[PDB]
Amino acid sequence: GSQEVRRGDFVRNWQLVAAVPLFQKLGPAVLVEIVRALRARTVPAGAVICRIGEPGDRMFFVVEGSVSVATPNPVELGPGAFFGEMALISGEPRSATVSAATTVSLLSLHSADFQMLCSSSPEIAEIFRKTALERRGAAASA
Repeated sequence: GSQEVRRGDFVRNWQLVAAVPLFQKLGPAVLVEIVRALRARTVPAGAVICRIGEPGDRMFFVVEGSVSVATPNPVELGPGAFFGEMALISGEPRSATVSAATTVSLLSLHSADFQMLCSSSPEIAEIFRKTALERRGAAASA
């Protein structure tokens, strides 16, 4: 039926998640649950992480490898690079195609997980909304 899988990058995933700012105002139990709700997946070279204008409702973090961003310029991200916050912000469309330039490894995180913990904790919803309202208030560019 169902089964479990060990974890070695648990620490790297803890820092990856704990590295997230939107999760900086989160708790340890929430971070632990989030990390435990994270799904580690190996992305081979050529494998696309996310398509263009994806259904903003999932997060992904890079642990090892170099990912690229489909844009008007060659955007490449190294290890420890995270992305998907925007989706967790307002389920916005990626607005670009993310693919692994080589044997990269990242972990996915269904936005449902964040919504579950956000719904579970009112403080997280308040802090999340506050940051979301502040972030939405004015984007960051230039």
